[PDB]
Amino acid sequence: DDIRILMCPPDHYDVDYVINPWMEGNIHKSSQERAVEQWKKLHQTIKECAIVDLVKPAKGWPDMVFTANAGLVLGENVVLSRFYHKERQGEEPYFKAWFEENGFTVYELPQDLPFEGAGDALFDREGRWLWAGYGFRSELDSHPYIAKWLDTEVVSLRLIDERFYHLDTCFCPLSGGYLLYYPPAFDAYSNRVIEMRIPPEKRIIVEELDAVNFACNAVNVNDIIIMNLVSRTLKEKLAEAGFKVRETPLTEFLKAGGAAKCLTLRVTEPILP
Ligand SMILES: NCCC[C@H](N)C(=O)O
Repeated sequence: DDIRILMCPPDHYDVDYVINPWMEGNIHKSSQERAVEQWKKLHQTIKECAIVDLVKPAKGWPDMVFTANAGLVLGENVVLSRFYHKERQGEEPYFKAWFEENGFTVYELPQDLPFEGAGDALFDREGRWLWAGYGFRSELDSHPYIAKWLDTEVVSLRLIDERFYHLDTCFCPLSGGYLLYYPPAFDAYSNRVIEMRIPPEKRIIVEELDAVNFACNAVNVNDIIIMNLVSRTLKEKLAEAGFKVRETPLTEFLKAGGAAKCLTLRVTEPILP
């Protein structure tokens, strides 16, 4: 029914540490005023397509803007993220409070078992299974917990490129059976697993030039796809598949290694038969 997306404004946003390669050399290189403008434009674009809910940002946790990593939602349930890095672990109580205040039933992993939420685990849009990344942030051993808690098949995919350290930076299930992804971010076995399930006519394969601009980090609502700047080649492939592309600049967030999809969490994920 209704589609609702959770975002968190950049009131306290900065690059203060280095926990992925995009952040290297970028400490205090973000413009907070430009980040506000970019986030506001993204917020407006998303709000034209879905309801947007907000969680108040916490000072001292600049990556809280990246709500995709708050947890993994299905129905009335959420698996709360347990961050790999101490630099984001302080976001956990704030996200937990939002989920509890908004009526979700929260599952929590053991403190020593990292898992970084929808940013690292994305449902097939027909609900057939959950694609779950591992290799840099989420632990493979977390996947059976998610499978049981959410009663879903989990298809584990191994990330091999430190630039593409969250599943959502290189992999984006879309409506209509389509999958937008960057194959070199995955090992050979994981590519074979993807290929077994998604036939060639449903694959929208990005090249490295688009991948490094976070083309796969896209927000898809129905036939609309929202992302950072991408090539005309990719835009034409998406248009041929039936999608309406909306671009909005996110350079200040790429300095932290995230883009449009990372700045969002779809909190209405229906359970489908
Ligand atoms: N999904 C984007 C998260 C970006 C953040 N700086 C991190 O390294 O977790």
